[PDB]
Amino acid sequence: EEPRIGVYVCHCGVNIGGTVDCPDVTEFAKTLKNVVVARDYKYMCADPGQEMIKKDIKEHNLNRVVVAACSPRLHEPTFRRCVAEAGLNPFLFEFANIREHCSWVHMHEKEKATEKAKDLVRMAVAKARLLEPLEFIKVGVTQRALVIGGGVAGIQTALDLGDMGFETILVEKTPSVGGRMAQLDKTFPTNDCSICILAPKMVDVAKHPNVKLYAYSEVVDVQGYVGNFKVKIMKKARYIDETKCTGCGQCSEVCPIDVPNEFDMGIGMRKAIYKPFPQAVPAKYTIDKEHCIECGLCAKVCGPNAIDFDQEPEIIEAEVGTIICAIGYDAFDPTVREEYGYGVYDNVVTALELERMINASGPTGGKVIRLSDGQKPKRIAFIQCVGSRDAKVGNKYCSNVCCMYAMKNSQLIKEKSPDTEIDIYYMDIRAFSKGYEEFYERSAKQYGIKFMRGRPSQVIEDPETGNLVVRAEDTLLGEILEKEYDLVVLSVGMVPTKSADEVQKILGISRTPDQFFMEAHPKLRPVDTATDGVYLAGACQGPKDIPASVAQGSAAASRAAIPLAKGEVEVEPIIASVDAEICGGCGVCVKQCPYGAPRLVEKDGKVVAEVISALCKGCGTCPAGCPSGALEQDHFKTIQLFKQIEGMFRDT
Amino acid sequence: TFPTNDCSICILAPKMVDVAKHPNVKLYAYSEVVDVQGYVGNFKVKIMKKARYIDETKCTGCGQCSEVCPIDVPNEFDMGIGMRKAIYKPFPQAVPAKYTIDKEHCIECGLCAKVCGPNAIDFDQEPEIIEAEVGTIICAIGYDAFDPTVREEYGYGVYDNVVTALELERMINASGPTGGKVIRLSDGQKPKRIAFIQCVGSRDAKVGNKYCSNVCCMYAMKNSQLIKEKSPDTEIDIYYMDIRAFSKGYEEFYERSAKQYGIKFMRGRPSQVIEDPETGNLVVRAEDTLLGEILEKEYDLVVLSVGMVPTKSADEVQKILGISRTPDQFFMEAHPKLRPVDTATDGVYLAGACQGPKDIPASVAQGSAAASRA
Amino acid sequence: MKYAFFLGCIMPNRYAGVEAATRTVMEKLGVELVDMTGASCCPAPGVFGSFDQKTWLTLAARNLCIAEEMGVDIVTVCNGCYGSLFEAAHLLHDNKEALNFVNEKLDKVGKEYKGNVKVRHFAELIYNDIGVDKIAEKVERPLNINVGVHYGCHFLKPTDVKHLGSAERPVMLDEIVEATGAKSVPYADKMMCCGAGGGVRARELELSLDMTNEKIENMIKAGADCTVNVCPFCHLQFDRGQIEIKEKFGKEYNFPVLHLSQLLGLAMGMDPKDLALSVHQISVDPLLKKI
Amino acid sequence: MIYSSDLNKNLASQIIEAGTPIPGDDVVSSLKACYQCGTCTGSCPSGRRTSYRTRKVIRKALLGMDDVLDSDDIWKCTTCYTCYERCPRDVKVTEIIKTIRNLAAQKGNMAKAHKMTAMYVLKYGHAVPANKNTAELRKSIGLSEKAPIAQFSEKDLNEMNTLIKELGFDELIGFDWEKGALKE
Amino acid sequence: EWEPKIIGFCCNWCTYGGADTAGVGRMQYPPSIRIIRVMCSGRIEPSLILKAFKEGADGVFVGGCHLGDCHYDSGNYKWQRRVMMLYELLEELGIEKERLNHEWISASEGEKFQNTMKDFYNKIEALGPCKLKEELDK
Amino acid sequence: PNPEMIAEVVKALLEGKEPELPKKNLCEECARKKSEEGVAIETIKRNYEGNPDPEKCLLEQGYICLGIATREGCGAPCPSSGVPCSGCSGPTDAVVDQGAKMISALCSDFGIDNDRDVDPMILPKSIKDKIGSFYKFTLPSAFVPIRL
Ligand SMILES: Cc1cc2nc3c(=O)[nH]c(=O)nc-3n(C[C@H](O)[C@H](O)[C@H](O)COP(=O)(O)OP(=O)(O)OC[C@H]3O[C@@H](n4cnc5c(N)ncnc54)[C@H](O)[C@@H]3O)c2cc1C
Ligand SMILES: Cc1cc2nc3c(=O)[nH]c(=O)nc-3n(C[C@H](O)[C@H](O)[C@H](O)COP(=O)(O)OP(=O)(O)OC[C@H]3O[C@@H](n4cnc5c(N)ncnc54)[C@H](O)[C@@H]3O)c2cc1C
Ligand code: SF4
Ligand code: SF4
Ligand code: SF4
Ligand code: SF4
Ligand code: SF4
Ligand code: SF4
Ligand code: SF4
Ligand code: SF4
Ligand code: SF4
Ligand code: SF4
Ligand code: SF4
Ligand code: SF4
Ligand code: SF4
Ligand SMILES: O=S(=O)(O)CCS
Ligand code: FES
Ligand SMILES: [Fe+3]
Repeated sequence: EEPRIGVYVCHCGVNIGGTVDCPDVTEFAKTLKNVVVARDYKYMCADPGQEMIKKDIKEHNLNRVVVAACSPRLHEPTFRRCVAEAGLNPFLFEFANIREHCSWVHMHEKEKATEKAKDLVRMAVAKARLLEPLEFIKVGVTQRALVIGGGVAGIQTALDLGDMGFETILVEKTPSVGGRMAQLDKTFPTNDCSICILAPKMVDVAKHPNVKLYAYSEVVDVQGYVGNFKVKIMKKARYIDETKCTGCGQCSEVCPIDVPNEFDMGIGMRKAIYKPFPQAVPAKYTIDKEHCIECGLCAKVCGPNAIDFDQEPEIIEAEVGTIICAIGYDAFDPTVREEYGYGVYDNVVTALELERMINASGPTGGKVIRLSDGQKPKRIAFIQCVGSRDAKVGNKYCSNVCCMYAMKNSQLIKEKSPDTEIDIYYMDIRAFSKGYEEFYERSAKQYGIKFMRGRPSQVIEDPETGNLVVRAEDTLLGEILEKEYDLVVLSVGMVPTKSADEVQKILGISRTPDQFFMEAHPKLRPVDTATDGVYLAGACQGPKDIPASVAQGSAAASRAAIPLAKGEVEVEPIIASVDAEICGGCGVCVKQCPYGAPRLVEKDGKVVAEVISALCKGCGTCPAGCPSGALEQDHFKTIQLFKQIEGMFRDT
Repeated sequence: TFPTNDCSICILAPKMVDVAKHPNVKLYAYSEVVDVQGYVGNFKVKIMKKARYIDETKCTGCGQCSEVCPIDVPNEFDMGIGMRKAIYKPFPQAVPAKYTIDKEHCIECGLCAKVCGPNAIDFDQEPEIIEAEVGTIICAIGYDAFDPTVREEYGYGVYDNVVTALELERMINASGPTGGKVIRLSDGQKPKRIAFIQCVGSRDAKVGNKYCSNVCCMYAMKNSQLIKEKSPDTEIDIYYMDIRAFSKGYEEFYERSAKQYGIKFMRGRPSQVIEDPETGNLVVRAEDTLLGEILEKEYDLVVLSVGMVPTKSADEVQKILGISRTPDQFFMEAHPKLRPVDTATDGVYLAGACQGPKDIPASVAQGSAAASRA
Repeated sequence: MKYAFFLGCIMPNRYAGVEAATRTVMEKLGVELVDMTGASCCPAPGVFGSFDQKTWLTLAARNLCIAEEMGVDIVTVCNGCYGSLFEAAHLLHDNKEALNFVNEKLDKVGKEYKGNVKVRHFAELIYNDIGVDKIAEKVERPLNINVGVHYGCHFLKPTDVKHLGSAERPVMLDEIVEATGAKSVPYADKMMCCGAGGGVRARELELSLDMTNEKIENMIKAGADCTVNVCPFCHLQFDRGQIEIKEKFGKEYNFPVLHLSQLLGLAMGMDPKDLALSVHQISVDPLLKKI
Repeated sequence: MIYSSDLNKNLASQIIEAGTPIPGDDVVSSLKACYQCGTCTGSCPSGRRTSYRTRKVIRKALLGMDDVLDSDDIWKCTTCYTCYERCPRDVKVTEIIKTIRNLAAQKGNMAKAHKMTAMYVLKYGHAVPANKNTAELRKSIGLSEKAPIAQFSEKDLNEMNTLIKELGFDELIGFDWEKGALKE
Repeated sequence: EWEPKIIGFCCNWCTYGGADTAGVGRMQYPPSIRIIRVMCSGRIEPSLILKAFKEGADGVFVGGCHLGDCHYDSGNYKWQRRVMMLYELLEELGIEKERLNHEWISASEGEKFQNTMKDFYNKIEALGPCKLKEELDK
Repeated sequence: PNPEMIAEVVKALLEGKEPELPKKNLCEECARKKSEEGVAIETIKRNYEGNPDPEKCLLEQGYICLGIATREGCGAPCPSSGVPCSGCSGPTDAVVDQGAKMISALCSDFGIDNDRDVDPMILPKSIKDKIGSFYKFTLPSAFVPIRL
């Protein structure tokens, strides 16, 4: 069939038209072979612009459509649906970018920008001629979800999916669910205990009939695609029989080895046989073989005889349709900002360490005390933006919660000890959500918390008393302050969790400049990823608070429930396929695919390569590496790309 | 839309198109819920399909009957800057694409009917009451921009060159009343110097709004970049207390506004705005708190970064659904952390700005969260 | 090791003993110091960088060309010259617009900078290329005294281009002075400025002396017997500045001042007469009695 | 009271143009990234004994206060680079101060001692030239009586003079070649 | 009187987005380049670059994700091995190595893309036109 | 061309039929055993280096064999005789530039078992005559058929 092309040059009001001479590009498009219709319009994506294409496809019997406008990353689906509504296959549509790639970057070179637009149109027309009609691959959806991370965000996703009636698997790396919320004493702006909201949810998710909780477990492998994922979960050995364990803790009172409690940020001491925190779920114990001396003293007091040192980790193979990543975050390590002396001075602590100190079930019994002498501080200084809004540490983002938790912990210290003097050293107070500004007003008006606008230059310790001096300019007075404190609290920012690299490779997802996980689109798909069937929820997607992490958990459940509810999903046909008549089975393609789609097989008594269509993601690496030309990626065939290259210099 | 500066309608329009032709979604535009009875899983709702007084099916959406209409109504879509007729279309990319007659300002002269070919115009059209049974309800009625007339020292409604940020959005918008040109309302000239005044109607006990409107720091910086892109010679100063660029790519957007676009920031909430009656230029009186000196800089246009308030119909919807409000006057969620999109009324949920001031991704995430919960 | 020895101004024309001390110390360490004939002022960034940046870089590149024509790299014992020539070389290598502007000016005098010159500070050269172990091997007279080490500012900063490690908690000079048998005593605000830099000594003398006085006080409180620097500018400020502090504020310390080269020379059995300690404004005799 | 008429709106851009291409457009344009945190002021050794506030100098530049070029404060910076090392917004503070001083010098705000220093380099090629006592000292120490520097090389002195005239540095400091001295 | 003809090959996930970012931020750069879109840089092979030079390209640019950040996990590692061989093959054919430029640019790196376009344009402008097409047309 | 192919083409034209050439690459006709896991190259050797195994694919052994980028029909007498294919029959109908495609394939499989860590400079450094290795019989038909 001979190509009948319709070329549409968008003006985008004046965004394109103001730099590129669109009428002249339209005249030039008409001189190209196979171009039957060429028109220029103010807004091609608008109703009149879309109806103009549909009417021409019918009235001029077009079999190809070229739109010279903005980016396919913005309107490729839009124009695909538009042409499909007129009966034209969506893979016979080609987009030429003359806005972001031309009019917006060559504003002072109008003549050259117009000639560039003509070449970009000729390149689009060149590829268009050889485009072919393609059909989407329909695949089934396994009615089961997987949630990675058992924090407030992950728990919310699993509870919502479970409540909807979908089988869900919740994998938690540590022995207990709850996450960082469990480490906090209170939570802003209601000043409720973190337990108030979290514990009931932890209890609910642990006994939910549609949620299978795998605590102290990790996802070690994920294979497949949307609706057809094959996952491997490694159930780490706790060395205790969970079904026989009571969780009384008679064992902990006999263990003679002391290990620093990771839950208390090293500020607390736990035993080899431990329970993360008193409200932990599952209420079971765990033996750390890295520090266990295997004396067997805990086994003598254990009544049900659950302790078993011969326990081996179990690999559980599970099939899921959608995956939700809710692995959270880690607190920034402030050792790098050496002027503040963290890791050098005993009385310089992080805010997460203060949470453990203030917490009633913490290592200090809920008492804020100096680590140098065990005394309670009379003067405390909070230093904001530690590890955030700072190019020197490579973190040029706002960690979102540090203004609010500093004010919250200050209110909590004032409640326990009103005589305490508290100063907060800040740049901007970010109390941006519901009841936050009011919480900020309350901190100053009711609790007498003081605010000093000035980012401290350095902290100096008195080696003799352990007291610290904060050097900072009070920018609102234009004077340098050198106030002394008994304790300095660094309001550390958020960073991706240490395991984020492992999870990224397993799920095949991307990261944004802040190093957190990349959402499909900031505005319209905040919990989806560009990888179909993989979603995000909580702090692992970016620094945010509990209300936002809970809402994201619910948002992810809804989005991950769409493919499950549908029971069938479509996959892009821009995949690789082997021409059996040309392939002599050289085997070069096999190892190039990271998903193992291309496979060697026997057909008609001889060896030939064959691609498992569902496994192809459409990168185009194996067809580029095929030495016989038998392997080709539909929509990015070598002949198609060759014509596109020719199109820059000449027609056809 | 910040922080990507993507065309708002160019990215929202596809979703408007999708929802209008979705096989499982029945769209009742130009309609209002007038009654809700029952309880969770057994709600009996009454929807009033308002009469456009134009035949829906025979309506082409060309717009030739408006030219003859003699009544000029201020266009709500253009925030009062523009003038529309009694017979109209909200915006060029509207979904569904059809015209409407506003009987609150219609004089029934019949001049539009003489020009109309299809004779779609029918004043005897009657609103239809649709009875529907639903199991769950999601309230997503949004918000309204704060009216800054109350803060009289700023002179909004008195001075011609004092505008709100939502009015500026329309002036900047290509499909707006000025054709995408930022111009002074006193003489139609482009302003060479612009001042943005933050927290107007927010973080203010005098107007009864002691909350942060959440999006004003970001939209002021965004619109300042859009003006610099259109006219780099323009001088732009932002009068603030705290720059709240708290989410992903926001702090970077703030850094970029200053470093790349040369947008200036003045830490100090202005005391008042004084107009020069001879030129229409405005003087902003404010203390530069970072210098401890009083500034009295002159500008060609003053933009008030107005906060968010509940929408005008919120009272009607509250009574119909039987839901509560929080101190900020927005709708009350069951719990700020245990249930951000649920209400204490079973089967009734919230989503978007009607629950509290927030940006697009937060509203979109709440929309998805409400779908899951409902 | 062969290096074009950049002298500067203060060392070769005022504190000449620092030159003599460097010449023998570097010879003992196996470094061939070749004369950089016709080398002028770096020029001093304090006045030239502050007066006209174009002039500072053009004149700095002119000096770099001298060493480039010799086909060898540069070495210096002055933080001011190090900072000036090093930042000039970096800027010419990283910025082509700056290189074009400077070469267009140097073409008038038949010169052209090609970017083959590396500027080195003798302290970091001794630390990274020779080794601190070689200092101890050449020690003839161990100097068992307490030293108030003054790194200066243009030695390690700016760290983004210098790449000599930490500027907040360095060990480089402390390990070099401790190799002579001395002890680097820790004092308050160890990394602070002497006050002489950026043309402050010449324009705001009292301001510069206030900062030097604080450094001297902190060193004396720490138990220091003397102060060591790697900058004839810091040297002048600490030495001549003590006379000014006595004439203006009335405070007398008589704190001996030494340039690392002179400290290494004493340690390597050099005759105090060849180090020109007599030309110092403050007597080094109390220190000579302790060693 | 500060009015629009007392401010020079292009001061920031003017400081950037004076820094292009030396020390660089990207280096001096960093003054626009300043978010007035005060870390530079708190780190300043000079600020601890004077009215000099590093942050206010950057503020005065961004706001357009003309007096910053006439002020004595910009000349109190010792160029210790501590603010440069600690700035969380990557502001090349020390380089911006030096570039502002260039505009100050063009306006005529140069100390006599700094100009005398600039004259010695133009006349003798050195900021601190050799005298009769230098020759005597170097002799007794065992060094060459006259160092191998530009001072004793007419070829190198004439090379510098050609560059200085081309750069316009002689006109900046106000040096008269015929009289062999500075004017004013 | 002459302007370089530069052809570009950019991956849809990172460099294509990086080029769009430069456009959204109105980051101006020379108009010599014409970009071709591929899904991954792994799609790029010697045949596409050599074909561009045959057609008259004065310079060829290729953009992909950062090493380790490929949307398709490792497509850019195969392209990296192919381009190193191609650089030396071009030199054997009398084509300056500098006429080929490959960079790793993300979707958020608009400023980097702008400077890469400026630097590559300046590099090719200085080299002058590639006389291959002229020699072949004789 | 083999004598039979010449007769087949001429005979088809005498009858009036359109002549048809074989379409696959040489590995089809080559009797050497291939790894089912796929092709993986550890090092690159020149034809005189080492002693080649007579059963295993020469490309997997580290020799530059053009068989993967060459049209079948010859009967693969070169690999059968103990030497790699030199690509004398030219490329298949789906490949324009044989050398470019051979280079693409070779680079892709070189160190594929250690893909992320293999040094991309070993291969270009190991081949001192690239044009002679990949364009022996097809340089004039290549995209860049001359040395400037
Ligand atoms: C000092 C401090 C105080 C704060 N105070 C408040 C406050 O008062 N109010 C408020 O709203 N917010 C506060 N925040 C923010 C709050 O902590 C977060 O909003 C919240 O914890 C985010 O929940 P999350 O589930 O997304 O992440 P997380 O709480 O970090 O949960 C992640 C979970 O995933 C698990 N996980 C990690 N890796 C893996 C893996 N590979 N496989 C399986 N599971 C894994 C983790 O063990 C963890 O249980 C504070 C933060 C800090 C640092
Ligand atoms: C000047 C300005 C600039 C901004 N810039 C940005 C930006 O750059 N980026 C960004 O992310 N956010 C920005 N925002 C915030 C953004 O506007 C909101 O996030 C967004 O509109 C929230 O959408 P919504 O659906 O919740 O409410 P809305 O957008 O207000 O929509 C509510 C809908 O409900 C309808 N409705 C109202 N009452 C009833 C009723 N009784 N019955 C039926 N329907 C009803 C309304 O007609 C309306 O269509 C800005 C806000 C302002 C004021
Ligand atoms: S198609 Fe693209 S360029 Fe044209 S109006 Fe729409 S967004 Fe603007
Ligand atoms: S292991 Fe035994 S002793 Fe320890 S808590 Fe479990 S049941 Fe009690
Ligand atoms: S056997 Fe292990 S867990 Fe039990 S008491 Fe001994 S060290 Fe502790
Ligand atoms: S939330 Fe507050 S303390 Fe935290 S990074 Fe942002 S401004 Fe700094
Ligand atoms: S690389 Fe090409 S010829 Fe070789 S097995 Fe794969 S499809 Fe067949
Ligand atoms: S084109 Fe990419 S994803 Fe598809 S089969 Fe080949 S290597 Fe695998
Ligand atoms: S009412 Fe009539 S004239 Fe107006 S848009 Fe509808 S069809 Fe057109
Ligand atoms: S009848 Fe109503 S809508 Fe029509 S022209 Fe008259 S006033 Fe306008
Ligand atoms: S977001 Fe910014 S402008 Fe808006 S109320 Fe809060 S602080 Fe004020
Ligand atoms: S440290 Fe940097 S951002 Fe902070 S005030 Fe000083 S120059 Fe500005
Ligand atoms: S460089 Fe200048 S302004 Fe900065 S800290 Fe040092 S003396 Fe102060
Ligand atoms: S030796 Fe050559 S022709 Fe034979 S299988 Fe190996 S690559 Fe193919
Ligand atoms: S070089 Fe020629 S004859 Fe030898 S195997 Fe290859 S194609 Fe056949
Ligand atoms: O005054 S200068 O900064 O040039 C030298 C001090 S090291
Ligand atoms: S997708 Fe960008 S290189 Fe693979
Ligand atoms: Fe659009």
